[PDB]
Amino acid sequence: KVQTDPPSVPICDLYPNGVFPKGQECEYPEEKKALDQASEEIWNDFREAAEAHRQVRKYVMSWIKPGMTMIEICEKLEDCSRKLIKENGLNAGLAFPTGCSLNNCAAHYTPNAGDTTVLQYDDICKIDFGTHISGRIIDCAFTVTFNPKYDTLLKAVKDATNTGIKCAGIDVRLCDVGEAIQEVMESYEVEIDGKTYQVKPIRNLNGHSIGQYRIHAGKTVPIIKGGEATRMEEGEVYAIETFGSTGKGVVHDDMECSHYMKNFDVGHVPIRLPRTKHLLNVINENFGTLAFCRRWLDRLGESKYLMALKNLCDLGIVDPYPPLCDIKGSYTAQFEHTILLRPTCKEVVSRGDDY
Ligand SMILES: Cc1cccc(-c2c[nH]nn2)c1
Ligand SMILES: [Co+2]
Ligand SMILES: [Co+2]
Repeated sequence: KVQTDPPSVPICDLYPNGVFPKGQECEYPEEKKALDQASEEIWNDFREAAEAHRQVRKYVMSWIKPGMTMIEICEKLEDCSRKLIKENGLNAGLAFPTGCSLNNCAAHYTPNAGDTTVLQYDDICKIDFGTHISGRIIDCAFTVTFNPKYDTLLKAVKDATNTGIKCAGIDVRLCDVGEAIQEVMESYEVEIDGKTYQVKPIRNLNGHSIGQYRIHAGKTVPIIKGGEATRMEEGEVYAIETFGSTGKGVVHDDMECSHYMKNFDVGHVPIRLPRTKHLLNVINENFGTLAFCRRWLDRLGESKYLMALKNLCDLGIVDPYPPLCDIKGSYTAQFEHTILLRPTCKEVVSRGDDY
């Protein structure tokens, strides 16, 4: 059919043949084609997830306004996301919680139950959310502002991210991507409220390889010089994301934790403790190795689960991912796209008309 104003028509119902739009195809900076065609169903899954992502974010940009609580923004975004991705257990759904980190906080912040935070006119909000089909995760994010005073900061980071995307490729050394991203990032200077800053990358934050049902596969893409010389390989999927800040350029754990994720390497652990055993079963059935938040547990009817959750974390079965913020008073911005290192080319599968 044809998608409605407020999204409601699943992406699979808009492409009856099962073939989904490709993202932007670029050349790296027959045989290799047969190989590409061999994993076509995989690429296709990534695309379906991206189309869901592109329509969801365009919807968000249409109504996100200061005055709304952070919980309303996330629940409205997630509702639409579940609809378009046509959530089906672990076969299709949300890959991780809706990040909406504010101001000096760069990532991993999503409201828990009872959070009364309200989006403000001067807020710099990072919307980071993902969708997946068969575990093929699409990690893509953008920054939201209402005050044009951040325009230059946003452009700086957007330009740095697209620079990282362009420098990415097969045999490209990872430290060369980080060196490039920083050089562009620091080529920007901004003025916010009578003070000037040279945008700086958040050195302890970075891009990452993506694996099936594993948001952070194992390889990291730095956004500053001095990284590993490890190379990007053929067929890998990468999340290219950069963060710009007017602070120290370093983030630290802060505020209450809302993000949690099962340790991908841990195996079966028999638990006799009633509540802890139940919570783990719920995580395995609903999220598997995909990240989740406390709101997604409340949603499923769970209550009195914090202690059980803490046990799982203490056991090393679940890992907490608290908000990562720069110093108080600073501003941070982010832009992220997922790219596929296909044999015949480089596809920025999450690319949209928006960014
Ligand atoms: C490990 C972990 C937990 C929660 C969210 C992310 C994330 C979001 N965008 N990129 N990475 C990663
Ligand atoms: Co992300
Ligand atoms: Co990411």
